[PDB]
Amino acid sequence: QTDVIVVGNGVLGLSVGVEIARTRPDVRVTLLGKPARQYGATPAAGAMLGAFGEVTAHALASEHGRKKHALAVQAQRLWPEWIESLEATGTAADGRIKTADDTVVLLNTVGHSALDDANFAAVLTALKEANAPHEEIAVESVDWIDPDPNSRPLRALHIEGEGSVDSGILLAALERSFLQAGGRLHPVDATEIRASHGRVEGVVTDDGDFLPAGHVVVAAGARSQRLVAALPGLAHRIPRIYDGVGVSALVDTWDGSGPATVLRTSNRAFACGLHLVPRAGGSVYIGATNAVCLEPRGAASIEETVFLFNCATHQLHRGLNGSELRKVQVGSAPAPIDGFPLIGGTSVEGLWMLSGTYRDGLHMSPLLARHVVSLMDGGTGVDGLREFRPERDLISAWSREEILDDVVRHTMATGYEFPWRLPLEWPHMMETFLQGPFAELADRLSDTYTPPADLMTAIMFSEREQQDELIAYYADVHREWH
Amino acid sequence: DVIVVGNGVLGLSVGVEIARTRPDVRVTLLGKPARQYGATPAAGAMLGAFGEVTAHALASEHGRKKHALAVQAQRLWPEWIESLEATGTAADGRIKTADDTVVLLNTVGHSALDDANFAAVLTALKEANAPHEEIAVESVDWIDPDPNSRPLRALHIEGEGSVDSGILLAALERSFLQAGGRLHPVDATEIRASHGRVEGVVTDDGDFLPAGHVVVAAGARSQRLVAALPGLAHRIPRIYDGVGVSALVDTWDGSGPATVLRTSNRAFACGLHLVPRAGGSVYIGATNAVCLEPRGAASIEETVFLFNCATHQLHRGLNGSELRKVQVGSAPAPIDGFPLIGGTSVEGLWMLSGTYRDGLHMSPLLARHVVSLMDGGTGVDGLREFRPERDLISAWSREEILDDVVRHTMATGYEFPWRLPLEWPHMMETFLQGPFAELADRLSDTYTPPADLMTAIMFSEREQQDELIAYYADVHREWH
Amino acid sequence: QTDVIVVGNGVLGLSVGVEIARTRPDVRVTLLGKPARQYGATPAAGAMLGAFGEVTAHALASEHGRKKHALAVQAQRLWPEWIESLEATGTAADGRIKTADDTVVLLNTVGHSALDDANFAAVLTALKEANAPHEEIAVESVDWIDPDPNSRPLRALHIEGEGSVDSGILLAALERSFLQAGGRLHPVDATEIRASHGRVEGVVTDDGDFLPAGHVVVAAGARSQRLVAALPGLAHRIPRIYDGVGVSALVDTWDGSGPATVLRTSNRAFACGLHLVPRAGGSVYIGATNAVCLEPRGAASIEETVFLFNCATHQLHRGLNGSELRKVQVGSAPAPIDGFPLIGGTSVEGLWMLSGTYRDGLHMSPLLARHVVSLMDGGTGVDGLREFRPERDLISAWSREEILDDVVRHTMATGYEFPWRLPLEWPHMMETFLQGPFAELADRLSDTYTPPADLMTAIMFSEREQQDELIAYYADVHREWH
Amino acid sequence: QTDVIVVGNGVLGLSVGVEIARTRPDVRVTLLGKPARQYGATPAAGAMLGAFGEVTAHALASEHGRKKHALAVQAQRLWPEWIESLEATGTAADGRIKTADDTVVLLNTVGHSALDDANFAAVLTALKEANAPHEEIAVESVDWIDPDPNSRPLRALHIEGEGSVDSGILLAALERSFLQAGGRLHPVDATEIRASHGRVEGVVTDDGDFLPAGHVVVAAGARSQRLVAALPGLAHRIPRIYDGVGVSALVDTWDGSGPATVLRTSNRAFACGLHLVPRAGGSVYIGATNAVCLEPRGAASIEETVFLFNCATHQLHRGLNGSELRKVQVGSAPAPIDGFPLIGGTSVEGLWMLSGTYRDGLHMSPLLARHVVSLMDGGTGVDGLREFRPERDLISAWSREEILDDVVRHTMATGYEFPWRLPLEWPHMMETFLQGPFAELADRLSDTYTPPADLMTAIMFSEREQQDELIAYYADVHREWH
Ligand SMILES: Cc1cc2nc3c(=O)[nH]c(=O)nc-3n(C[C@H](O)[C@H](O)[C@H](O)COP(=O)(O)OP(=O)(O)OC[C@H]3O[C@@H](n4cnc5c(N)ncnc54)[C@H](O)[C@@H]3O)c2cc1C
Ligand SMILES: Cc1cc2nc3c(=O)[nH]c(=O)nc-3n(C[C@H](O)[C@H](O)[C@H](O)COP(=O)(O)OP(=O)(O)OC[C@H]3O[C@@H](n4cnc5c(N)ncnc54)[C@H](O)[C@@H]3O)c2cc1C
Repeated sequence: QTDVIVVGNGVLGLSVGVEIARTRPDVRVTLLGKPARQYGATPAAGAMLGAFGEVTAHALASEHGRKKHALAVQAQRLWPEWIESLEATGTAADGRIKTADDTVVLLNTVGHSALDDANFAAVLTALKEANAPHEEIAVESVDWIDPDPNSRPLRALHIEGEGSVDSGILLAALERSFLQAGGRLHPVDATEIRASHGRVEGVVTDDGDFLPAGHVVVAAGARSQRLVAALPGLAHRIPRIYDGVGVSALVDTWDGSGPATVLRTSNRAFACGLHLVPRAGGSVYIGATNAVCLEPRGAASIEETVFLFNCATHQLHRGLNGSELRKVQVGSAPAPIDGFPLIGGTSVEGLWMLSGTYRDGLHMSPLLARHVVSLMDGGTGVDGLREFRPERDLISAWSREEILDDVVRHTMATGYEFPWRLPLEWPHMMETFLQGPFAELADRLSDTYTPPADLMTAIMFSEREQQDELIAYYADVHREWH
Repeated sequence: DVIVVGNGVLGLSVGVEIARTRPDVRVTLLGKPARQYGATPAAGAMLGAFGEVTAHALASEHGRKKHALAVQAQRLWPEWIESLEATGTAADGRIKTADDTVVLLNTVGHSALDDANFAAVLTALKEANAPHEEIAVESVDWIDPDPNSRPLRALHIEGEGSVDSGILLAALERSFLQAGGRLHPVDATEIRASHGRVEGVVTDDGDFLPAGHVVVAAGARSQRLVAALPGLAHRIPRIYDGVGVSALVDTWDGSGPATVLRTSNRAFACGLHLVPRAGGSVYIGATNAVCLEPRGAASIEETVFLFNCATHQLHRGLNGSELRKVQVGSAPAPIDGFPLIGGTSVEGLWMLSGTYRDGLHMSPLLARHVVSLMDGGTGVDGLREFRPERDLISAWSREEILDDVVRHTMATGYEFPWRLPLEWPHMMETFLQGPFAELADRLSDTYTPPADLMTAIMFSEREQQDELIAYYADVHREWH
Repeated sequence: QTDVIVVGNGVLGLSVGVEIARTRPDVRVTLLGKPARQYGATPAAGAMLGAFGEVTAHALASEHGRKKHALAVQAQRLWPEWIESLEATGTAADGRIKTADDTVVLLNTVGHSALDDANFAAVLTALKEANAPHEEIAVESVDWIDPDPNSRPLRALHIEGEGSVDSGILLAALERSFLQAGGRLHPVDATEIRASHGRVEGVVTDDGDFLPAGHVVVAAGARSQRLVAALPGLAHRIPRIYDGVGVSALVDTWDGSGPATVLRTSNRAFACGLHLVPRAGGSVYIGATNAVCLEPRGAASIEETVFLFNCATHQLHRGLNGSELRKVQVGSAPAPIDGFPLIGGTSVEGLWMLSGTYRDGLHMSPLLARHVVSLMDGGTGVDGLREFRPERDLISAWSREEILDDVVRHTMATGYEFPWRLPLEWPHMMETFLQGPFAELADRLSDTYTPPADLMTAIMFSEREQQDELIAYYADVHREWH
Repeated sequence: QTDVIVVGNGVLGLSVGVEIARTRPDVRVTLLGKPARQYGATPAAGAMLGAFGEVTAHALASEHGRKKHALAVQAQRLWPEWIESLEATGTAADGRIKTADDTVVLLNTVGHSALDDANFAAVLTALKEANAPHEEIAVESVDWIDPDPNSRPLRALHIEGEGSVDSGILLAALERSFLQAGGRLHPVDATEIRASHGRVEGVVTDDGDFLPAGHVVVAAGARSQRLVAALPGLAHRIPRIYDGVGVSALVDTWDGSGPATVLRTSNRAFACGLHLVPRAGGSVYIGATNAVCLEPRGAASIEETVFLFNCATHQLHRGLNGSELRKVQVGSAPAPIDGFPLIGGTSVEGLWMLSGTYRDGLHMSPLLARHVVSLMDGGTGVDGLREFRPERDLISAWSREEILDDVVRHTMATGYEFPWRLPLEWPHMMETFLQGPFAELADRLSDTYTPPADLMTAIMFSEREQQDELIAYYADVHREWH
């Protein structure tokens, strides 16, 4: 066959499906996945087209982080034409994909200085380096916000051409554009990829059927590694992906109003963030908690919903307090164990992977789609996506020392973001007594690999058995690659 | 031919008792499976009698009568449950979720409510010779509060428990069908009557159903439906929406308490409680807010307040537990604070509504009462004051209500709990008294809304206040 | 006699004493007052040489306020030579009057946006209009501060040539400079001013003695009016002066360190402010609460000490938490009932008044001294200080409406400055329910006069009898002047 | 006559001085110490005559603790006659020593359940076992208190015949009674005790003089050991006494009122406690913080004053917020390194010690005085005070394991007593991460001795040099006694 199967019906699967169908009208492109989209990140995303807004001091302090940021800047440049090309297969009545053009980043004191002050400076620096249109503005000039004075921002940063989409209208427009270009939707799940003599044959589905193909693209979010790793000798060659459980909410505003821009903070403790994405029809999206879980989870915790609502009502708009909760949304950000995406070719001919995009995969989608389509066509794709090839040794983007400083900082930030009220001696006490146990965990896990902070905290508070299983995993990966 | 309008616990309870007692007569029950604004699905629910006692309630004749009826209702529940589970099988689930209740006293609230109400509960238990014990907090199973939010006193009440409201509704429907009842899943738009007699009910699909008996148990919609009939607009007390929020939570470890865990009733009939459920679930409730217009969704504030209280005052483990569902229902909130139970001036027209925050518990007693009246009996003796066609009851002086509304307002602060400069509470007490006194005087020379409704009126639009002055004036004309 | 008696040994008394003795070597100048300085504002002041730092939006919005600011800029220009002239009468071991040259103004969210944001903008505006040397700086570049992250500043403003003095070393240097110029210190209190046929004869002291003079200058701070008002028909001709009771503290720092600049916020609720003034020898000054009292009070309340210490440890330096409290200081800022100073001549020949300087009298002292000395010598003194003649109808600088908005704003600010944690509906509730009672008090007090906000809140929470006595006072003043 | 010198003018010195002068008309008794009473615990104490009020679960669980409680009950029986005998040397105008007969113990949730709930139960148990007159009462029936509802007590306990004295009037009555019985007050400090051939010769004073005597009693509070340890080979034979630095305050109440009983909580984190002791003349005493310091400190920290005032205004009476602060008091509770007093004879003939009474020495004073005076006369004194002889190996009353559990519990209690507001996961996190570092400190300090919790926390947060000096001290004590 020259037949192509895309495994997964999130934004990444459908984006790659659309680019393949449009570029090869000769070939049959079939996309698998069910309308339920169980643990789907895409439906739970607002979503922000985050590039400059996603900048942290920590990210920009590694080579691997500066490459990710560069790819996000490149992805930003594709969004206007990509949206035009998707709305062109529909009519006015289908709804607009774009919900805002611009973003305001707010700096308030409801957080750690060591994250929020460092990250605001890093965002300003990255905007100036990339010659992006932006302005530091008076907080008084930010429309709509009505924070608690004790939670108010004292600095604000307007970013032009960094906006948001309605993730639901984007999915509808992707499906529509996929069908329009000759794509076929088969609403079942893949259970197994079949390959022999180093070549893909096709995909077994969960109804027992077998679909033949010479090209399989895996974009099954957090299930992508488990699916490819079953193939011979790949178990320790594809980096593990965990579930980044994220909570968000849809709220009908007291008066039907909403902001004209995205409103956000910089990224906060363990990739949690506060943002408000505008929506049509008197709705706003608020997000977003993040927690790496070693097993999948389909429901918000009490703590996640309380923290999200408390931050939005104090830091963005007190009017949200009396506003109607329409929906609490939960999705799994695919969380790669080495903190970097899995994009491109495998050692198996015709087998491609598009996954581990964590908290910015929706934003990257048009760039990642174009990259994989160029590779499949004999091209080189996008420069700088080379380090993120799916079949690799675990990347070490930071020293153990840098990560141990980060995990303690982020731990303390869970306190300052609450915000807590404690005796002034207690924070220094906890900083000192956290360092030892995290240093001991990092040394015990592996001599060579260190999990990034988001994952290290989940491991710190996991069962002894789960820690032991990870020591074994890290050891098997060292054997395979050294 | 009997038509019951409404498919809540009250409608179905009366439907079941009619169908079982008069196999001769044809009983049709209206209402849709969606149960829009339905209180019953959002209730835990507690079989609250002693737990529902407040100092304020026990200080009026009307309050002492309500409490006595709640004690009487408690005695019916064991046989009523047995009679409803008997029409089903093991796989249908158990209606009863706990036999006993623990009342906790903590400092996350106003002394003027929580301390007074705990004493009142203890007093009422001793007066009724009810089996109970003040116990050491250390001996309360399961709870794991924040030390700063922990209880220092606890009260075990035997034979005051809880039901799964969802399994009760399923068992009522099933028992109704089994006794010959007919479920027609549409809403009533209009009651038809002429020459002082009910003819039947127009449905929202355009149809007309004839009957010589109509029982209105449509919760918070009950008055709006009967008040359309000639000269009844100012003879049936208004019912508003007591919007209540609760939640279903899957516990971190699948565990749950063996008893109900609760505080006494708090600001504006809000309360904190945990009702056990089967299958590693717990129910937590319950906020209350009187709204002049219906509302079908929880506010952010309601969800945050409910979750914050449960995680700090009951169990910190609930913080990491999975939210399965946020529930919203309308407690039917009668403008004079008392239920609407019994006959009208229109022959064959009965009303069963305005049961606010205890209607589920009362349901078997209220059902038996209305069925006895329909059969030519006298029903239950002290339900007489609550006949639906009446002048607005005045159970409290204006002065008592103005003290209550200021106390409850201050309690919204202490229940948060707030942290403010120590001069600010006394400042707010002084500056709240004037505006509430001015509102009560402006509303009517004779009627005073109870606190729960007065705060909703205080913060409503000028037009909504003016419409209520007109309503109160028209009721004075009609009855004096 | 040509003899001069100065009644009062605060900065104003001693400053005028020094300027009289130096300008008229012919005349005998005697200065009364005890070393205890009971209710003395001067010893309790840090003190800041505030000009740009004292700017508020409210001040810059009136003609009266723009004049006060201009006088403060003029006073600033006198301080270098005035200090040189006072240190010249001493030796190396006497210590330095000047403790800092520069001031950093900090903006944090531990307060009302309606005061702190407006006042920070007003300071920046006034600096730019005057072309005064200043820089908005990164908070990270502010030396020494170590705030609680949740209480930290996000903006900072360096003002060159706006500094501080040790008020205690200034008093010692003024006494010494007074003696050096021929002055006589008589350490007793005046009980009575004696006058007949419209001329001063002298002063009865509290030891029973009588001192004759043809010139008496009253600079007795908050006691100044009570002393002159006892003279015939003057009870309702000299505006009342109340006690602005202010609390500050001297702290020995954990490590002997201190900041090189003044550190301050803009003025806050009811003229409270948060500041740290450097001192020699491992000490710092922290201030300063303000509360108008209708009766004098010589001791700090619990609330004042807790509020002062809580603000300094959270907003300036957590190290102050473990630092040793050396002294709690209480002084009476002389609070004139119409909000303007009492400077110059009376209807009684040879009777002068120098008082009602509230919260800036130390900074103004060299200008106010020179002004009164020029008037006594037949000159015109400083232009624009003529409006503040002590014998006057109560000035009305603000509409009743402006004052009622101010008092409600400042009342709400006591909450945000705490800072309080409240349900989000409660602040709007309190704003609404405060308006009525303050409007009712203003109407009941007088048809013509309105007390400024700082005094109105003290009257609101005073006894019924004290309110009634003020209605009578305001009525008697209307009779006297209309 | 034979010469006796008492070194120290606290309650213990003067109590022993009074009993010697009255009992031994043969001997000439001179008592040293200045009216300043530098670091004096006695002037800073309220003070409560604590017996049942001082009971904790920890105390009642050891033989040593049940003995201390029994001695406190015995001391209580002496107070009525002792007061009668001291007031008899004065007149009506000298003031009453006794300020209350009864005590109310309050239980609120502003603290750790593991201390406050356990201690309230232990007090109730001890009262019932002794058949002591007491009643658990309704909180509504407690006179005077007006707490913040969120900080209010939910249980209260009236104890009859457990009261309080004005420590200042007790000191004045002791001095007066000492003079009346033939005692001599020499207001200077001892610098050195002189001894040769194993016998005391006398005392060198800080004015250079030498006073001869055959009997010297050291009751210099926290200076007692430093003074005796200078004598040959005694540096490691007399257990070190550190400074239990305690802060209290005198407050003039808003309305001149006060409670008729002592109002207290049980003892809280590191022997801090909250109490109100009635005083004459519209004053109340509030206390009392406690912190073991390795060096003396004569001034309150900001933290201590804020914590004391915050607890009293919220938990006892909101009226104290607007009340006038008259005095912040600091004293050194003599804190023995092994947690037991130093009472009786040394290896040096005529050298006695009466010290290390920490937080209950004022209550014990008449019993301890009678004991030492009986020993000096050839008697046996009080049975069970013999084990507290000053020249001893450090006592080990508690396992290392018991102390490590206590220090973690008390550390957590500093949080709950604040009270803090934190995310709900944080307290369990802090409990886990505190255990290791305290266990590591205890192991490193000595193989044999473990400091009690109050001292262990001070050592944990001391300088490396101070920890090393204590390892050396503990090692030298092991050498000396094994
Ligand atoms: C959050 C919450 C918690 C509570 N907890 C408790 C508790 O623990 N214990 C307790 O005893 N009580 C509790 N209550 C109170 C109790 O739920 C109510 O008092 C009682 O259930 C009211 O019953 P009802 O049948 O009158 O009303 P509902 O349950 O509201 O039933 C009325 C029904 O009529 C239907 N309807 C409306 N209009 C029409 C129409 N035109 N035609 C046909 N049908 C119509 C509605 O859809 C609805 O299903 C609680 C209430 C709330 C809100
Ligand atoms: C804040 C606080 C509250 C307390 N509350 C209570 C309570 O309610 N009830 C209770 O029973 N106990 C209480 N105590 C404990 C009690 O105060 C002490 O146990 C007791 O006062 C110790 O008496 P003392 O005479 O040994 O020491 P101190 O009272 O310290 O007296 C020692 C004296 O010796 C002097 N001195 C020092 N060096 C020399 C020298 N070289 N020569 C001469 N004199 C010297 C000192 O200046 C001082 O005056 C409290 C303690 C504090 C600090």
